[PDB]
Amino acid sequence: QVQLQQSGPELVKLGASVRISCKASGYRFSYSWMNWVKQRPGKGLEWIGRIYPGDGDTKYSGKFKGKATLTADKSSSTVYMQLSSLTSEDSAVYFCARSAYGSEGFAMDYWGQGTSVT
Amino acid sequence: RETWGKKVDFLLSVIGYAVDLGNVWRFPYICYQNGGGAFLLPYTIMAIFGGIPLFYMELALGQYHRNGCISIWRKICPIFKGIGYAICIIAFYIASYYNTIMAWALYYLISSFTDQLPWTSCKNSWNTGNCTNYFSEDNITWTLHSTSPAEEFYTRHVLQIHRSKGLQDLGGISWQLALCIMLIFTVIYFSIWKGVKTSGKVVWVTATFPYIILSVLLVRGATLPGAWRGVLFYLKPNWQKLLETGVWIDAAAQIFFSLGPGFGVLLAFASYNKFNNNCYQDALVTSVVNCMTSFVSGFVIFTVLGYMAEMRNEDVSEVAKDAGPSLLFITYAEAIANMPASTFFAIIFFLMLITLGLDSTFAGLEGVITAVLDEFPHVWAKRRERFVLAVVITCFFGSLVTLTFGGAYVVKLLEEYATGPAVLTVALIEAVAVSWFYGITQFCRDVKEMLGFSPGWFWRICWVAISPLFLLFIICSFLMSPPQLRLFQYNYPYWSIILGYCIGTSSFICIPTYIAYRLIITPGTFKERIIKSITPE
Amino acid sequence: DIVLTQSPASLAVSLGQRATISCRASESVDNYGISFLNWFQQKPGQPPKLLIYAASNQGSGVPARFSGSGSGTYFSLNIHPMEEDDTAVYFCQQTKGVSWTFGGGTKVEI
Ligand SMILES: *[C@@H]1O[C@H](CO)[C@@H](O[C@@H]2O[C@H](CO)[C@@H](O)[C@H](O)[C@H]2NC(C)=O)[C@H](O)[C@H]1NC(C)=O
Ligand SMILES: CC(C)CCC[C@@H](C)[C@H]1CC[C@H]2[C@@H]3CC=C4C[C@@H](O)CC[C@]4(C)[C@H]3CC[C@]12C
Ligand SMILES: CCCCCCCCCCCC
Ligand SMILES: CCCCCCCCCCCC
Ligand SMILES: CCCCCCCCCCCC
Ligand SMILES: CCCCCCCCCC
Ligand SMILES: CCCCCCC
Ligand SMILES: CCCCCCC
Ligand SMILES: CCCCCCC
Ligand SMILES: CCCCCCC
Ligand SMILES: CCCCCCC
Ligand SMILES: CCCCC
Repeated sequence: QVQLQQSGPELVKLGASVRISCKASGYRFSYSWMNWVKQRPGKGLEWIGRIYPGDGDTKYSGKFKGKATLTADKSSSTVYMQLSSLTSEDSAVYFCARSAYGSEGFAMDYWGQGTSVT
Repeated sequence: RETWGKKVDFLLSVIGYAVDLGNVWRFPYICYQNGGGAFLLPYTIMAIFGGIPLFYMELALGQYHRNGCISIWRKICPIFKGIGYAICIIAFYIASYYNTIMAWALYYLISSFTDQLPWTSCKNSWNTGNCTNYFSEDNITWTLHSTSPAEEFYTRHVLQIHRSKGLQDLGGISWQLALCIMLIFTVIYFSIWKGVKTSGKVVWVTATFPYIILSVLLVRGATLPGAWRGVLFYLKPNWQKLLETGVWIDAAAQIFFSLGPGFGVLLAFASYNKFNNNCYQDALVTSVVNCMTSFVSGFVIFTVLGYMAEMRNEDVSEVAKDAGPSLLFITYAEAIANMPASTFFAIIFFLMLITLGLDSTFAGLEGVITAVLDEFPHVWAKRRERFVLAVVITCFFGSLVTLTFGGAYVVKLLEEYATGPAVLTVALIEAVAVSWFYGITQFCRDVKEMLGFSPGWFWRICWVAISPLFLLFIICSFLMSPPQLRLFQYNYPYWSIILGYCIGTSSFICIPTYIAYRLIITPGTFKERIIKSITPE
Repeated sequence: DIVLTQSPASLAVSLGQRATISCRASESVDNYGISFLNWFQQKPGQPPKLLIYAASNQGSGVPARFSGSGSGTYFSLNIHPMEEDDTAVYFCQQTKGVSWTFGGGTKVEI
């Protein structure tokens, strides 16, 4: 069900690195994708990348492959997002969505609480 | 007329036509469907009794007459001349049904180029909910609607049946399959335009490749753990249900379609050279090598199926019970996905399929393109290239009916209706014209001194009673028992069954309507009419 | 990367009248007869909420007032006259491979 719990807020410094966790439970997470979005205060939504837990298939885009890395953990049923070279421009809140199946059009039905990384 | 030239090339072309992707598709599938082990024991004797006469007599008639396949009947029984148009229509239907499978195979070969083949895991274009078949440790929970990644790849990628609700509902366009069909037809035209020279030149280079691919696939499957349950299921006697409700009629139809007698192609190939002292040997060698190739194909199919069943820890029967054409394209797909030597085995297997299908459809189209030219001398004079272009045009136009439909429904309809009763009664009419109407005595008195041996005591008693008796029993049993259609949990309606029966009974009405035309153009009364019309020139 | 554009940017309609949301692009995202498009409901402070399945089917837990259709390049979001609480920004998401991009966003207010 809706159990995509995340961590609290982190601290951002010039040239730092943080880790955002996403505990997934209540469904077959080994066969469903895991999306990560970026939302700035007072701005729209921005896509970061997708990860497929179980096979390591990652498809990075949005000019974020140079500073973001997705890592899945089937044993702990968590999804990690590695951050690097943090700056006040990209310092914003990040969510943790879950894509739907193929016939459903891969719609982010279940969302997370949100990590206010500021 | 034209001469084959190299005897080795001729025999190699015959055996390359005998080996068929259609046979590789039908034989193991229907075998596993009807029970597996209870398919090979009552198989060899029926194969002999059904193909050996229909092959040897046809090859002998061709090498004796050497005037094509449509005009050859003018010197035997001009009343049955409609069998030429029957063979033409049947070959056209076979090509229309076969080009879609060829396009599927070539599209699979194209899509099997990436390092991450789309068979190990379902990608972002298929239902990941239904997609659950992954060999883990206590992670699978099969339900009443469990599918496979290969099943989804065959269903919602190349065929896209999810958009077609049945035969009564149309389907969407398939530009990829259209371009694949265009490329395949261009290759076929460029290979068949020149003539018998390129015919013999293209066959000998794509003849040993399917054999070596089959051998390497067999030696690879003989190593994977779990190849015992497959061969045990493939070699079970099962004498319980072969007496009355058996699969004997389907086995007969399958071996008939595999050896391909009466399809006009063998007659057209024998209609080139006299080929003295080698007809019987050629027929026997071709039939033996075709039976051995079919046996090896069934062996590797059941080996892969048993390996998959032992890896899944479940019976062999449940694996793809309803998937008719999808069986092969999911079983070998999962085999390549599970074997650590992927991205090469799938490529070589698809290339073997492409070569075999090319050889088969090329022989099938040649057996008509060299037979209609003898009936049309004004065309054969100059317009051979234009007639080849026109027959390719109409062939891919007929294939477009199944292409645009976006479903294997018409494919299965042509699979169990076109190459069944129509060609069956065509072979029956041919055998009747050869045995009853034409004198077997004068039919064999020449081949006796041509081959130096006596064909008596076997064919003198096989061509008259047992072969036509079996060939009529199969067709009357087929007409009595409706072969109910099933594909992808979709029962074909009574209107579809009626349409299949109608196309099956109309694919050979040309012979009786030509008989009626000849009877009405010939004046007089019945007795003198028949006695002066049945005159072998 | 395929970019999505939304229009208009703000819809200051009152209570009792319907509205339409447009999401255009060069695509033509139609693949296998499934229009790859998803509409979200993002409230200030709250995480987004899915509304439409494949731009043709309604989501789970969403009232029947939310609807929409379209095919190919043109996509519309025909929404029933909203209430005093249904005012929020809406985004259209293209899920066609291999990259996923979100829309601009409309200011649905009263
Ligand atoms: C597995 O596939 C089956 C289809 O065979 C799915 O079942 C269907 O569910 C949809 C939506 O609820 C219906 O429109 C169909 O009519 C159903 N078909 C049948 C045969 O029941 C099933 O939902 C799929 N399972 C998963 C987990 O994706
Ligand atoms: C180890 C095994 C599987 C490999 C051998 C495959 C066999 C069945 C196939 C592959 C090549 C085929 C041969 C190709 C060429 C010719 C020459 C021709 O004039 C007679 C048939 C003959 C002799 C074929 C007989 C069957 C053949 C030998
Ligand atoms: C599949 C095995 C086919 C074997 C064919 C043998 C034919 C023998 C004919 C003997 C005639 C005297
Ligand atoms: C990426 C495009 C690859 C195209 C490969 C075409 C291969 C055609 C083979 C034809 C065999 C008869
Ligand atoms: C998106 C995958 C497209 C695959 C197209 C295969 C056919 C390419 C043209 C081949 C011409 C011979
Ligand atoms: C040389 C051009 C031949 C054109 C043949 C067209 C046949 C159409 C059949 C429907
Ligand atoms: C609607 C068309 C039904 C028959 C298809 C094959 C000719
Ligand atoms: C999109 C339809 C293509 C038809 C091709 C006919 C040759
Ligand atoms: C020009 C003929 C090409 C045949 C290719 C067969 C694979
Ligand atoms: C170009 C559309 C052809 C439709 C054929 C339906 C059988
Ligand atoms: C409805 C398509 C034609 C059916 C003919 C049945 C004889
Ligand atoms: C693969 C195309 C070959 C044309 C001769």
